[PDB]
Amino acid sequence: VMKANVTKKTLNEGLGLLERVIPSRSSNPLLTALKVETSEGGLTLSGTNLEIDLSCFVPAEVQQPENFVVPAHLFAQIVRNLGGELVELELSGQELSVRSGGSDFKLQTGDIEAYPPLSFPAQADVSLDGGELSRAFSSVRYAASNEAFQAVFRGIKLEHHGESARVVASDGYRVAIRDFPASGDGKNLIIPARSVDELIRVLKDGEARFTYGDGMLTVTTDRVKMNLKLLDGDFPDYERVIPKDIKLQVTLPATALKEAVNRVAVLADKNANNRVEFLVSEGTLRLAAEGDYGRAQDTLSVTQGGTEQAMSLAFNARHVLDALGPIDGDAELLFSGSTSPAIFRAVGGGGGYMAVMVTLR
Amino acid sequence: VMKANVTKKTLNEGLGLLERVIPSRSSNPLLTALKVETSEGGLTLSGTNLEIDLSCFVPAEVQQPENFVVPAHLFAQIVRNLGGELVELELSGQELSVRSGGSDFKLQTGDIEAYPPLSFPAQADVSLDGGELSRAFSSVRYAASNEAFQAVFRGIKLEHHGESARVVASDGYRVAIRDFPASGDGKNLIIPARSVDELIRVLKDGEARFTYGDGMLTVTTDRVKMNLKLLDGDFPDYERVIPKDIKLQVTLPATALKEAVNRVAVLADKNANNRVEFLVSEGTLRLAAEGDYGRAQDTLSVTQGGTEQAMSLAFNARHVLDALGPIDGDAELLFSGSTSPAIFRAVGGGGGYMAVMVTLR
Repeated sequence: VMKANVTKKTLNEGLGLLERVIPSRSSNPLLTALKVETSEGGLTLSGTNLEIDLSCFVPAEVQQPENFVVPAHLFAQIVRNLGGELVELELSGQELSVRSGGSDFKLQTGDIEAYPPLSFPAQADVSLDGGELSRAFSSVRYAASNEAFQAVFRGIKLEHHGESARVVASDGYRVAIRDFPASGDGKNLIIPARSVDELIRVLKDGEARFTYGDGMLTVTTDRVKMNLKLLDGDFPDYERVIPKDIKLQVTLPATALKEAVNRVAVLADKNANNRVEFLVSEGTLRLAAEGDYGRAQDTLSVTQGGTEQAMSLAFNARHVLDALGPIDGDAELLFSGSTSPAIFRAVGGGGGYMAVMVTLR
Repeated sequence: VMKANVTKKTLNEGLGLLERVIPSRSSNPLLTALKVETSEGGLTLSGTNLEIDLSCFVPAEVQQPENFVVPAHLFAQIVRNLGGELVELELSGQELSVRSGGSDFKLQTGDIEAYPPLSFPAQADVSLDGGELSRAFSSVRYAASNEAFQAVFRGIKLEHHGESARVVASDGYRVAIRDFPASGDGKNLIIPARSVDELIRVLKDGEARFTYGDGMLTVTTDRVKMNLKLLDGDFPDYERVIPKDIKLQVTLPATALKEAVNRVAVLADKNANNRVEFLVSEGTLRLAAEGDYGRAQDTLSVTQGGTEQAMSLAFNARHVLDALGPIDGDAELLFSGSTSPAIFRAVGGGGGYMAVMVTLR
């Protein structure tokens, strides 16, 4: 019979990744299954949620390899709860045995013949660092909206520029951009935002390889392969909504600003777009909000420069916090005018991140 | 005008206790309010959820003391978010100012005149150690059920026995008991289980004083005063369901047993009472469960004694884990028969805790 010896730690890692993708509930009885393919070198764990496919390799010693399906979440739970560090798998008839020390678990297996063949192409069309790509994704993802009229804005654009690459998200008004190092000569892609979320969960430091397909992308890392759909169309010209006529620059500690926006926003009305006023004057930034319960003000010392010495602006506090999220150390706020867009970034644009914010009307 | 200076740490502690009791939403507009009473020595924070009343004293420096009401959760949230270590309160008209460092918050106060006078009687009728009482409560609370036919079983019985006291909870079948040290003699009481939960949240090491009332109890500690209802009726004779004829005793590590029951129970049927089979023989305990998805077994080494050398029983795994919760180190399991009740306790009954468990049909 088929028998495999595998490390619990490694099997846990793979199953943890797959259980977050595979649905726990479905009217399709096989959609909740994990497919396990065995060969000499180890186990390949795979599944789908119909928007992405995921495969993870787990090194193992296997005899008499055979493929099977089991309920993904139950199997992950059983393995997690096992006491020992080394796991024995055995497949006999329609029963998977999962053993470690005094523990002996049996799972009924499913209809492997009815589970779809999942194919992951390998051609290394582009290569970049997965950690760089993941942190870039995480820095811009908030700006994409599934509800935008333009379908393209529901995804994240990836651009290649030789020695570097860029990811961009937007709703047509706010924009988030992060530039990062790339081994870079590839094509522009638009990745669905929910697929970026899955990518973030699997990418680690080290090389990530892209294989281009027809309306799809395959991303391969150390041990993981993921299929995802790509959006059609050209991402819009976001450069046009980035302000270049800056009148006022304010520099201040990022953490103080985040904590000040957070605390003041509690008194903004439940829905007047979480309104927060920014008043720059005399080397200070005052934040103000007001609603039915009361009113809040917080005042911060800042360094200010430019052709205006004072400015009053209104922003969605939640969007402010979204935009500031990736900024650490000191923030630089660049204002084009009291009712026109602003840029938030780290000092000098260091790290490659930039947010464009619109004011409330 | 009224003005108070208070440490943020101490104000946070008091507000944290009150916000747990005061509802965050109600059709009664004042029920969600915190009452704040000021005097020279500090602030008294009070409120109600209609089942309990709670009052907490926070030391502060106050000028021109005056009372007011404010929304409890909003106020607690504003204070938590403050950046500095000192809070300044100021009351002018219907506006409470809350200030720390660069932060200045204004809250609209409510109709203090329409907030009920809450009264906390002081007569020290009995005195117990709050830490002992809290740990006893926590050891038996799980056994009480709000869904029991007999209203008395929805509460926790407190019994006085001179230098010792006892708390007991039950659903008429399972029983949890903890004996603990008591300072002098008192009245037997039945405390509603949800009020025990609130008491657990406020009790600390040190003295807790009881003031008896008509169908109610007031508990006073260093920090707080709490009013709660008491249940009427006679707590039933739980002694009669405690097995006296023990045939088999097994001793083993409580943590190993908890982890084994937990892992095996995953394969019990979604509702056959979380069935786990216990098989004792030849110095081992084997746990087994089985359902539609598969089957599980775990085996543990135990020490064993008594008139029977082997026994097979079935238990609700959830009730097993409830019963083992308070046991640290070695657990002693005492069986009266394959389908009659069992006792779970620490070695020798040490610590004063005992659980009585019924078997499944």
